[PDB]
Amino acid sequence: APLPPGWEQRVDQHGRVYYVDHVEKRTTWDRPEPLPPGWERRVDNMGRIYYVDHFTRTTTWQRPTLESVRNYEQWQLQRSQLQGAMQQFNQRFIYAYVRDFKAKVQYFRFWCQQLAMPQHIKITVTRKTLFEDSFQQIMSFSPQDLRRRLWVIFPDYGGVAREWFFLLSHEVLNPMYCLFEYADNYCLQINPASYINPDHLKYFRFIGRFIAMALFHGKFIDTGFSLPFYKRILNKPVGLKDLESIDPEFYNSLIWVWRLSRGVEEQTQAFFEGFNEILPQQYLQYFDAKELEVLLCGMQEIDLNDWQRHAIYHYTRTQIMWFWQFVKEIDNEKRMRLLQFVTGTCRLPVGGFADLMGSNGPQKFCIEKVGKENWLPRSHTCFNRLDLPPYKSYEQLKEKLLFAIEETE
Repeated sequence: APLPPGWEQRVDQHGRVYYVDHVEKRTTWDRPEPLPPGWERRVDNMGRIYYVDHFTRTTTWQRPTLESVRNYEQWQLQRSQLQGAMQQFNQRFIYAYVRDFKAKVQYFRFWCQQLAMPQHIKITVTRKTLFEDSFQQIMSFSPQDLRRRLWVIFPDYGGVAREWFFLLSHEVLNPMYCLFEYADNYCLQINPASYINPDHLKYFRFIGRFIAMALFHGKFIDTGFSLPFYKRILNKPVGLKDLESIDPEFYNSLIWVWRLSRGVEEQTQAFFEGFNEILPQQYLQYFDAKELEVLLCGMQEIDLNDWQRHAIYHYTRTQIMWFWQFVKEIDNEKRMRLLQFVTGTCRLPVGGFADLMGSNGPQKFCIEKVGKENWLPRSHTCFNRLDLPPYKSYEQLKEKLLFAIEETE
């Protein structure tokens, strides 16, 4: 198997084979893995080493391997699936029960309007190079300017901006940028190795701007951020329980008796510089993390028939009819809330409740009996599992469940 360009094979005075990298100026005993087809190592203007695929014309600072390429392709599939679900995306909507999301959203709309600057700015991007053009444009403008009316052009403004947010929110996860990773492909995280990208911080600032701009301009994105991510936006405690939402194996190990902030400090700081210069996170604090997710992602009608068709159970379809009564009685927003409580998110797979995914593969919606009646319902979102205590009255199950999903304590 031939050595990549720039490499040489030599033998030392002891007979041991070794390898010289004439480009990086390195020596090593370990034969470098060949690059995958279509990939070429290049040197930029400032002398930095990057890699280019001569079929996608993509580039990366991460030396492409079998794993990195596999991640990239998984992302290609993902991106295409979402993009293909665009029509459904454009149908997403926004606008004792002591939580009033509607009123919060109206207050927030008003707040944005009072900050909105007189029209407008032009953002010029192509579909083929959406990410890079967007980065150059968005970083070229002032925060003030980015609070003006957006005129996005691909060589009615609202639908093209809407589309722009859709598409970019997909592009942002492109593993080639080295910015994000998965804890599975279930839980999105900042990649601790983002450093291999010499410009990672500028890109996180760009993404911060991006997300804040979606919020400010009332546009949905189509990215599967974790609940702790939203919590972090709102300066809310990231506790042990959050670890179950992220890495259930790690949470199990811990539960045998701040690793979700350790590792990505710089990235998170850059992200918030970008975010907070557009829309300071502190003025988002009347929202809770689930509300914030709904605000960024949109609401959707849930198919109750699909939901019921694809649910599994120490109980059966014969106190569960109470649960489904509860689902049918509550409004769209509270169904979104219940969905968040159980699965961790208000976003549904394009295929539906059958295509539901968990922290170690597909895991269908699951309700199981556990606890006493004083017990609040519990959830294990990494397993889409609802811990439903044996309640004796429908009014009690509805009170308890409401109380649970509303997160009253």
